[PDB]
Amino acid sequence: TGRPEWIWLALGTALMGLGVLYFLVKGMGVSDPDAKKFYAITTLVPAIAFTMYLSMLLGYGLTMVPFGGEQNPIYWARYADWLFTTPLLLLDLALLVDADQGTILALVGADGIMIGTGLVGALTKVYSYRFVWWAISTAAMLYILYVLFFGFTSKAESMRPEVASTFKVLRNVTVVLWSAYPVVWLIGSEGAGIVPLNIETLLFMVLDVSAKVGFGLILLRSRAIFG
Ligand SMILES: *C/C=C(C)/C=C/C=C(C)/C=C/C1=C(C)CCCC1(C)C
Repeated sequence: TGRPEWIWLALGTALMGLGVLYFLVKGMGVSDPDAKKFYAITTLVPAIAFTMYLSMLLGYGLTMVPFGGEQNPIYWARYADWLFTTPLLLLDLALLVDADQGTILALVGADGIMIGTGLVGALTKVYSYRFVWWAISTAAMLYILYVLFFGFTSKAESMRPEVASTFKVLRNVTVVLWSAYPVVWLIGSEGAGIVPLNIETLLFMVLDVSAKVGFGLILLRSRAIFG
């Protein structure tokens, strides 16, 4: 079949793969419980991305959706990855700053909406309605970034500077990477079809790997994960 984007699915599989192992090993050597908590979460994130990147490399998670007069290539496995990976990341951020149960619930729920409306949008046949769904998903994302920026940051000020520091970095990395997803989606295959599938896959692996292995590297080398 050899699709053009495959080289990127292969690089993503590999990066996600190397990251899950390194974290796994690091985490089972650690004895501190809290740190163990953070390790178990952060290692799972790329582990899942790894399976999905593998599937897509092997020909799964792809479907052709009709809209705009075309049979467009829609990688739906991505939402199968992000449905569980994005909330887990919010959780790491939530545990880092002592977020309350209610804040976490609303965050994940928001996240659930964002990924669901996003997939629904990527599956929609009427071109215009694709952007309606995309719109809701993005609005849901903004709520999440808001809580993380205004909420969390504020509560991270009750922690040690080392903890608030690790968090700001993590929060900052998240805000920049997440912000880029709706835009890639809008000018890509699910959207205006301006950017070709291959460049889009590369944009997505870069963000994905940056947001999971990048985020993890920073979180796990920090002494903030300890109780
Ligand atoms: C490891 C993957 C991560 C951290 C993925 C984050 C993904 C997003 C913030 C995705 C957002 C989307 C929208 C705001 C609307 C359109 C569809 C999505 C799912 C691409």
